Amino acid sequence: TRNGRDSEAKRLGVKRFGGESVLAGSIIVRQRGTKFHAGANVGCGRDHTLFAKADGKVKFEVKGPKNRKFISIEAE
Amino acid sequence: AKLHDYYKDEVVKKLMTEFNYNSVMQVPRVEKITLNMGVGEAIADKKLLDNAAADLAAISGQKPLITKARKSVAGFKIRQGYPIGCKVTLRGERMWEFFERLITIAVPRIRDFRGLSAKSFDGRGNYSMGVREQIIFPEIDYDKVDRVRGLDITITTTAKSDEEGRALLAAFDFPFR
Amino acid sequence: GIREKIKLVSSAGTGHFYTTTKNKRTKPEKLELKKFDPVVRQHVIYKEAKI
Amino acid sequence: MLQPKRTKFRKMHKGRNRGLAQGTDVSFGSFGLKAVGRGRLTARQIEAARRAMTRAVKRQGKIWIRVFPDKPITEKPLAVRMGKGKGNVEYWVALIQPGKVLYEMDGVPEELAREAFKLAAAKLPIKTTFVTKTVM
Amino acid sequence: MDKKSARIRRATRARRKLQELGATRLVVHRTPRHIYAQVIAPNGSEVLVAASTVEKAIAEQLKYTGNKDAAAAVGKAVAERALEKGIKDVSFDRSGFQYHGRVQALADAAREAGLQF
RNA sequence: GCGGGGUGGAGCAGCCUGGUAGCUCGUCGGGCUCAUAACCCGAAGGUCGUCGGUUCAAAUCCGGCCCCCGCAACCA
RNA sequence: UGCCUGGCGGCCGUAGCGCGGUGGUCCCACCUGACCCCAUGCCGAACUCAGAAGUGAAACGCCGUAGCGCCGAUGGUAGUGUGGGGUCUCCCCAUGCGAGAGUAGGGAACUGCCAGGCAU
RNA sequence: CUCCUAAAGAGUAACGGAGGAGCACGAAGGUUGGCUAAUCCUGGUCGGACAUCAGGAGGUUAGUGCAAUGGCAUAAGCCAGCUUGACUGCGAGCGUGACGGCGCGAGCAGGUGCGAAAGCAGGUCAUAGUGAUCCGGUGGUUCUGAAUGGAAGGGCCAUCG
RNA sequence: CUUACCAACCCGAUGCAAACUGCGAAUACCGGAGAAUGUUAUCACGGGAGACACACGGCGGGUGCUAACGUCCGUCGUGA
Ligand SMILES: [Mg+2]
Ligand SMILES: [Mg+2]
Ligand SMILES: [Mg+2]
Ligand SMILES: [Mg+2]
Ligand SMILES: [Mg+2]
Ligand SMILES: [Mg+2]
Ligand SMILES: [Mg+2]
Ligand SMILES: [Mg+2]
Ligand SMILES: [Mg+2]
Ligand SMILES: [Mg+2]
Ligand SMILES: [Mg+2]
Repeated sequence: TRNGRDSEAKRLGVKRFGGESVLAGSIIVRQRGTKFHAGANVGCGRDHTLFAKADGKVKFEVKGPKNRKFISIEAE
Repeated sequence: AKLHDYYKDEVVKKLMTEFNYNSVMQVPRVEKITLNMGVGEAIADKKLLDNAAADLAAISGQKPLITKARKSVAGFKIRQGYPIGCKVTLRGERMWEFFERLITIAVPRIRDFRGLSAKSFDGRGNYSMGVREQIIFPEIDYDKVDRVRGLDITITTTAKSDEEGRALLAAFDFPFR
Repeated sequence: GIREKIKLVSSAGTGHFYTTTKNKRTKPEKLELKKFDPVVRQHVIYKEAKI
Repeated sequence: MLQPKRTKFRKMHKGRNRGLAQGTDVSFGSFGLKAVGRGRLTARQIEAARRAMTRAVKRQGKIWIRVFPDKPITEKPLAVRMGKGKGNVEYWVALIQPGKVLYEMDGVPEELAREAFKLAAAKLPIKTTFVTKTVM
Repeated sequence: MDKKSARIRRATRARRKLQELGATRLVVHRTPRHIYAQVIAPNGSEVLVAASTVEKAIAEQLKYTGNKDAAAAVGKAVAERALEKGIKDVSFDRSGFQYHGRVQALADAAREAGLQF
């Protein structure tokens, strides 16, 4: 019938890009699905928010037999 | 294990030369006999399906497995998940002791017997045939009969083609019209 | 808009309670669960009661 | 009048018409009518040019229509102010870029194909040219 | 559908978890005739110790090389081979096999021999 | 521009609350009558305006389009 | 040291699929038996246990093969940052960046740890 | 709330283009173990285009309590066993908002479930399912109590309209 | 039985898409390092505001008729 509705933007996306130094608990990326997967020292929240489980620099890699993007923390 | 013993000694070496097999493992085998009883009308009342499966339990001595509807279809007006029919699969010697029980007792009983068909093969060497009457088995007594429901019988063989398939049951003296 | 709010009272002497919802049309049976009672600091059984 | 049998959506954005065309060579017949200009081709213009060519060769040989009007164009009716939602779909167009082959013909002599294409070009809003099949 | 590929699927989840935990795992492979045991480094590419029934040093003292008591011999052997090497706490990786029978007899034997898991 | 409707041949229920087509007339068949009406008795006829979506299932729900009925179309 | 097999990895199609061939001392697979441990919403099929008569048929591994997938330049083209211009719905010039597709071609994976067998 | 417009970080308007929500669930939650679709072909009692059975093809074209999008094979999909972590107190550190707020969260303490164990569990694949404050109700409460002891009332905690 | 015609799937060839993607830039943005340059140009706290009617031009778009010195956003410039 009639349009005119929308929802508030959710501010998704990457918060800390490759090489950035983060503290433990820092949110790395907010996402709906697991577009990015948790690697080493990275947790996956209930809404699939990837957060650093240790200090260090974030690192993006593509691994596995399905070429999936992983995010890990190079502990430094 | 009558025909089971008759299998490993007689029908193997006639078949081994009939197809000129290199290894004995190439000869076809008989894995399982599965008896299906599609009730279909149990949706009206389910008191008749248990005694329906009670018959199939007496034909093979195994408690049947009640199959459920895989998906809802209104063409036969059933919703997915309804108890729609029972089945029993037979392996090992219980398959054999049943496999002779029909070929020597299940064959000489069917009304107006004319012989089985040679075209009822899956195309890869597996046979299937349906019996219309359940009073053809010695177990099920005529006195206790609430309905005349039949059932399907399919023969799962390791054969690769129908020629190797028909050759195996022919070795067991199967009636081929 | 059918689920009614209920409370689960601890079987212990303490008046502590949880609150939850329940569809009283499909599930007429009372709800009983083992939940942590922070007053006695033990896992006791909680029974249903009116809110 | 050509028109999609069904669509995922009824109305589309205006968009732009930049770039050069794809399908720039005669691929089915032997002669083609290639557009050298840029613009839109309504479904009526396509049908009008087809009838002009179909009658030109007295319904002989084969004719291909390489374009298809898949873009809906909306219009607001008269005496209607701005706003109150997008207008209703009135006709369909095919976006044309320079080099697009519009029609192809086969089974007729070249001198007859030129006159057929010349009669059809007079119905189209864009400048066209005559092309022939070449060895790729 | 081979039983092997269906078994690797059963073992993938626990192995990913052990890899994420950075733990040194005790991998067990079971065949109808033999049984095997490996202790892999946390990186998953170094074999620290190993023991199995295809080693004649252990096979000669067994009636049959693929029964339940044969697995207890490998479980006892792999643990004492690892204790003197320096590893004390590991994680048992059943690797798609049910924790029952032979692999269970291998585990508790290694548990009895002083391997903490 | 908003609301309500299109169902046997005719006029109307049922849609709201998805599964099950009902009422009165007419029509067909047999009776009563010398004959017709009235009357009594029995039986048929709709796939629900059309196309599409939702559902296991659509007269019913939700569209689009064909239609008829409406109400409103104001201050210069 | 070489060959061969098993396990765990790296890597994630140049590594896949098909087609052809091939392997059983060991290994592996099928296999044998099943009262019992255990198991089937029925079935020792699977899972599990006890075994070693048979077989490499299947599966798996290996070898070959360009049928397909896959990889893939060079050049050109599209686009585009900045500056300028035109006939300005679209383009052009200077300069920087520069695809996608396609073409030549490549290509029948490579590799680590441990273990066993065999030759040495 | 979801997608597009939105110009490859975030955000971004219109009486712009399309759809949804005002819930549901003590299992549809937790855990352990297992499992892998759609569709089609062939054969087969009643049985039919479509029921259950068997085989092959196929490879997720299926499924997900519901819109869309992003996800999902280690399945987040399907089945069974046992269960109540749909725990209490907290919380490094971040995300997002003018603010009120909203969101994610390892780890710590107490107590608990499942598992042989490593471990996992502070609801559900994620994102909608909602309403500030005042006033008042109900339960609790080593708080207060207008001379004093009580009480009323108030506070604090839990919760309701 | 053969018969104005329509025709799924598959195969070959050819296009189209804001709400298609087995591809994929230039830019922009985030972070790190390094010089030179810039009157700290940056951040925080505090005192005082004003402003919340914008306009046109370029570029990228929605809307409209790729109509409007139209309208609504993004970004830059100028006017203000
Ligand atoms: Mg076996
Ligand atoms: Mg390229
Ligand atoms: Mg953005
Ligand atoms: Mg705890
Ligand atoms: Mg326990
Ligand atoms: Mg959900
Ligand atoms: Mg007092
Ligand atoms: Mg204002
Ligand atoms: Mg304003
Ligand atoms: Mg403005
Ligand atoms: Mg203006």
